[PDB]
Amino acid sequence: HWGYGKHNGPEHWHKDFPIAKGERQSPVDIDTHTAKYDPSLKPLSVSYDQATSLRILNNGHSFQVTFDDSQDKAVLKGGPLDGTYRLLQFHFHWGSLDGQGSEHTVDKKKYAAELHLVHWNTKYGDVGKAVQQPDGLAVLGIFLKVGSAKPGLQKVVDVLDSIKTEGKSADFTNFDPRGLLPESLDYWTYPGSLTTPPLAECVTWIVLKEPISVSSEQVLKFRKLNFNGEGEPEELMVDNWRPAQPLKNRQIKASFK
Ligand SMILES: [N]S(=O)(=O)[C][C][C]C123[B@@]45[B@@]67[C@@]89[B@]1%10B81%11B698B746B814B562B%10%1143
Ligand SMILES: [Zn+2]
Repeated sequence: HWGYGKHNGPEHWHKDFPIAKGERQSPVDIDTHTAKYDPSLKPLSVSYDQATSLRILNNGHSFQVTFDDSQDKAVLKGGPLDGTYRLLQFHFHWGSLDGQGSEHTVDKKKYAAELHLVHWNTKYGDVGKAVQQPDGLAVLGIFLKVGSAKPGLQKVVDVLDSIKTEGKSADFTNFDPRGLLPESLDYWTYPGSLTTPPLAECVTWIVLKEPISVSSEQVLKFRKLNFNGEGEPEELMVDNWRPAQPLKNRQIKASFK
């Protein structure tokens, strides 16, 4: 079973998932001087006013908040996308210390954490079909730096003690993901992959330029989670990030000058 440790981490994943060495893997370093401004890119449309959160879950690799994706209630459109993408879940990647934790990097800078909002293309009907398509998913990535608290994150932080170990879940209704977004929707975009197994090459990545700030207390609570199940030796859930992968033949485009 894959993980983030010495014997089962990112350098091992290609054995079970050979696409790990593919042509469009994620994350990548975003070299800001090389990314090209594309004036043909549209503003991103984020429509989360009718979002219906369901549950919060420790899945042994991260924690996730899951949404009702059975109707067009929380959707991503525009930007680099053709068509409509339904929000399924969000989750985070973070470090053992504030100088690492993000998956994407910016001019080799690592942020303390990275938020991923995962959406799937309604033209494929369900997420399982969407991951088999090159335009199946759109993941909105948001960097976290440590400073001032993010008020809209606190409701998440306060329930993490109830999902400490792998397999635990709780009710998590009425959570508004608009409270996790920065002011600007300026972004970089490129064609890539899931950053966890199965590493499928099905993602249009949209990475926001502006980070959100979270407090040291908020990120400390992330770091109290466990990779292990209850009853097994305690292993802190920290450093659950894949490093930057080769860009190969891809262009990163910027929505802004
Ligand atoms: N880190 S990341 O690339 O956002 C990880 C994706 C986590 C998931 B969970 B299940 C598999 B991969 B696809 B489905 B659903 B859909 B979502 B995406
Ligand atoms: Zn992720």
